[PDB]
Amino acid sequence: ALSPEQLVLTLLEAEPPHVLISRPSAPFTEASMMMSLTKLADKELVHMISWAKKIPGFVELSLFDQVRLLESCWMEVLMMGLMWRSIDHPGKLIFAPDLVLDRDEGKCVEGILEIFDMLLATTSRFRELKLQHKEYLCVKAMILLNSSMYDSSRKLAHLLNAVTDALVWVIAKSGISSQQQSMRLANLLMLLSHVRHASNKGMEHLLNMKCKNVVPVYDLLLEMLNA
Amino acid sequence: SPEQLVLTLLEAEPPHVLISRPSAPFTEASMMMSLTKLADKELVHMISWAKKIPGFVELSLFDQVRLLESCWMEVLMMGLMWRSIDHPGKLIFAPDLVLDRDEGKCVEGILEIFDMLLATTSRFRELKLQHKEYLCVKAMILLNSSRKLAHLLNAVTDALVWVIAKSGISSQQQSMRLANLLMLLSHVRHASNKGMEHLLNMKCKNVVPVYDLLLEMLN
Amino acid sequence: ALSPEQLVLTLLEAEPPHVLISRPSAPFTEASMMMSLTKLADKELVHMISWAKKIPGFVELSLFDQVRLLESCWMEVLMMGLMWRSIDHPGKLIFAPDLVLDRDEGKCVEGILEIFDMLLATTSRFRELKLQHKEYLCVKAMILLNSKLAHLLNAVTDALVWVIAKSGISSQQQSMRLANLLMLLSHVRHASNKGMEHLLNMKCKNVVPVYDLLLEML
Amino acid sequence: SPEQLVLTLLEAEPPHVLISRPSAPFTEASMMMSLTKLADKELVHMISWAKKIPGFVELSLFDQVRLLESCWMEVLMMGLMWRSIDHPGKLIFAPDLVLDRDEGKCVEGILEIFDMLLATTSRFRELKLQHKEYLCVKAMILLNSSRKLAHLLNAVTDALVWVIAKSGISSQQQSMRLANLLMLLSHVRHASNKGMEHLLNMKCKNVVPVYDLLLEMLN
Amino acid sequence: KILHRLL
Amino acid sequence: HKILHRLLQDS
Amino acid sequence: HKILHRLLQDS
Amino acid sequence: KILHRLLQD
Ligand SMILES: C[C@]12CC[C@H]3[C@@H](CC=C4C[C@@H](O)CC[C@@]43C)[C@@H]1CC[C@@H]2O
Ligand SMILES: C[C@]12CC[C@H]3[C@@H](CC=C4C[C@@H](O)CC[C@@]43C)[C@@H]1CC[C@@H]2O
Ligand SMILES: C[C@]12CC[C@H]3[C@@H](CC=C4C[C@@H](O)CC[C@@]43C)[C@@H]1CC[C@@H]2O
Ligand SMILES: C[C@]12CC[C@H]3[C@@H](CC=C4C[C@@H](O)CC[C@@]43C)[C@@H]1CC[C@@H]2O
Repeated sequence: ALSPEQLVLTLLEAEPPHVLISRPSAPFTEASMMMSLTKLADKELVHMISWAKKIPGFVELSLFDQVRLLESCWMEVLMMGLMWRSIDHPGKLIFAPDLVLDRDEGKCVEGILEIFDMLLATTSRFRELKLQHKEYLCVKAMILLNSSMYDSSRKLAHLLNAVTDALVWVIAKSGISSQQQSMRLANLLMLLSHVRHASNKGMEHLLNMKCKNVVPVYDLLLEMLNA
Repeated sequence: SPEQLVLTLLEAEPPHVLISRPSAPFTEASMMMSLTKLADKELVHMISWAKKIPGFVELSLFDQVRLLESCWMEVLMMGLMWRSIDHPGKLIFAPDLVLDRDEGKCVEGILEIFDMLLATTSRFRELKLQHKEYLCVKAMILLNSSRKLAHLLNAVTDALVWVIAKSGISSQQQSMRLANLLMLLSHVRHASNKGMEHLLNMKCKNVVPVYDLLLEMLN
Repeated sequence: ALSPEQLVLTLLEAEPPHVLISRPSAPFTEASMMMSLTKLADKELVHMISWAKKIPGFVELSLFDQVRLLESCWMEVLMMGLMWRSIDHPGKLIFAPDLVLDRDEGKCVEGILEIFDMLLATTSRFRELKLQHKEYLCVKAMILLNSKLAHLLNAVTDALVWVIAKSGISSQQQSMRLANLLMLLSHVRHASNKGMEHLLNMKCKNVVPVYDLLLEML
Repeated sequence: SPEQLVLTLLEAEPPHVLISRPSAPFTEASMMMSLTKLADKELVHMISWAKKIPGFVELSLFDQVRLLESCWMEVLMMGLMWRSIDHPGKLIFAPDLVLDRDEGKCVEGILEIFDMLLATTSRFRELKLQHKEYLCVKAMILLNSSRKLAHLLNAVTDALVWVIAKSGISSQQQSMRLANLLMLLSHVRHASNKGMEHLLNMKCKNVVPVYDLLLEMLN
Repeated sequence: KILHRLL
Repeated sequence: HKILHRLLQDS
Repeated sequence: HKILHRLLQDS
Repeated sequence: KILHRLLQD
């Protein structure tokens, strides 16, 4: 077993890489922006699985539980990563080092602007809360472990409580009062509902783009998109 | 004030809407009418409950309608789960409208949502959700759906932490309990989105006559 | 077969992701700075294999060729990527988005300070030349193939020429820019040689515990 | 000036150093003995050759020694490869000191450097490296060995293009040849680094004595 | 109109 | 789930 | 050469 | 030393 700080350090060293994606030479259209975002999401999915496999005890879960968790979480984790990358650039969404989308740029894709304003809104809240790096690591691991409600069951609840105690430990290290610690903890996990909402809306939006044949989902992204 | 805020939410609690089963067996449109008629009746009492929340009437009018726009299905499902917290495998839709899980095999798609509602109820029950806790959380759903609002959501958060501390449990366990309770907001929001997707296709496929508040809220 | 455009575009869509590494909590010690760099290199090496397999024709070679090329080039490609990330930040090496080391921070590891000034010098030369992102793609692929192979290495060279031709400068300046970029390869190979001697020395003294794929490339 | 620069390069070509093969078969100490004496004598003429580079003396004393320190192994190996271009399988260290590759087994670890010198020699053989192309490339080495030196290196570069342009091949083949040649510079650099790694090792193992110019540069 | 009146 | 299962079982 | 051979033969 | 005089020419 691991200590709360050891779990945090383990999460740190498991951090997935920043997938590089460049803007097309031609100005953005609906078909090409959806192409860029899905290509980015399809590449990030690969690194996410290796990230989840490095969370302590995750591979001890049954294969059914590992699969079910990643299907439910993948859009949330990806959205939470995009938001951490964008936390210091208000008005911009840092999808990739060379793919910085200004808010008004989403007008070319049908209906993506609402999800852009959602992602930016929650990012600004994480910004005003001054989300620390170690808190972001716990929050991301909590997103995966808290995604679906349904021996491997006992390990899952132990897994969620360990990350939660790690987050409580990280907040306790900050030195603020015990009442400020409870308030900070509450303010952080209240945004989990906003992230799940952005995930639900983005999930529905991408399913329409795939249904209208606007974007071609391929391999990993296609496998997850089913359901 | 946490003590004073807890009581105010207690006295602001809505009544219990009454409804019964169609004598003819449930069909993919009779159950749709029963739950939409219930929701319509619940919606009227929810606005009265919202206005009784301290500071809600002091908010802007556009801020009020916006909060009820995104929270009303979360609040309705949250009250339903609390009504069903002591009844495994059942959903206390009304004191006389008590359905089982397999009844959801009727209307198309409602079987998937019932399982989410039952599983969230299961989680709330294993945590032994207390009455004063459920009052603070349900108020959090409304105030956390989308300046004076930040004063309300904060103070309500002090109330839930105050209530949690009333149990006299370890400080680490109080943080763990608070985290486990607020972690379920994401599941209440999820079922709310999936339900909003369901009721929308029931009106488009013409299976539910939506009227009055519910038709205005579904818009 | 591919055109210079499609070759450059395939190299663009094969770019490896940026590995994330953080500065340790404690101040940097010689063993800790060596730990951060070797961990960074070990992770980057996994994605380089995926990048190298995407170079058109690379998977067609014999296995021993694909191995031998990666054994001889892997360091040069890592420092070349590092210098591209550091091209706009003089006096700094952007090892990772959260691992930005000033030059004088190398004075903690014995021997590394001379190697840091080499990369910073070569970075400045690439910055004074205003190296283009499309040229950098061809150069990295050429570093791999200059460690059927003559055809693939000619195809990437053809693409780099095609990129320089698309800038519109005079035909002399195209031959001049080509030569200027090609000569910095020697300084990159030099940095790789001097950098490899430092790592193997650090390894035999057991200063840094290297592991797995970084161990196997040594 | 291109045509004038290439002419000045030829006029500055160093004389051949006269060294002979020992009567007894090569031993590890006797092979290193001959190669180190040969390099010592070659180092004296190179300094004279470098001082004849148009504008080398203009560089500062620090830039002068730094260019010669960092490049002197590259230029000697470049000269050796030039003498062995028309003779496969052998390294023409000197008119009488002609060494086949298999003789490198006399010294531990020199074979790997010998095969590197020969492999790159064969590539220059395949490209049909013209004489005047070798004069340019050899001067680019030392200039590219890390303001005044910049334009200096710029002139030798323009000259190499003129020697390639005089061949009459296509403009696309001009860029191809210019790229094939300059890419082999990194192979000359690689050979020099491994060769220095061997000579310091050979000196530190006390296998060969090093003095005068060779010891000065090696330190 | 209904929700605006009920508030 | 061919790809997801394979990526979960390897190293 | 354990990992390299494995990495060169996967996706 | 020697390289200083050899260049002193
Ligand atoms: C899912 C969409 C494409 C993929 C986008 C998502 C918004 C944010 C992100 C996070 C980024 O890391 C990957 C792409 C991803 C996941 C978009 C919302 C609508 C569109 O369909
Ligand atoms: C909205 C649906 C009818 C109304 C149902 C909802 C599930 C839960 C609740 C809460 C209860 O208080 C009123 C009915 C209400 C709001 C159902 C999900 C699918 C169906 O469309
Ligand atoms: C090789 C050294 C460790 C690895 C370092 C190298 C300097 C530059 C880079 C490139 C970067 O992408 C990974 C680390 C890497 C490859 C260092 C120089 C001295 C030390 O031995
Ligand atoms: C440097 C070594 C001794 C000197 C050798 C070098 C191989 C090639 C050459 C060029 C020739 O002109 C002089 C000897 C010189 C410079 C050898 C490689 C291993 C040994 O240490």
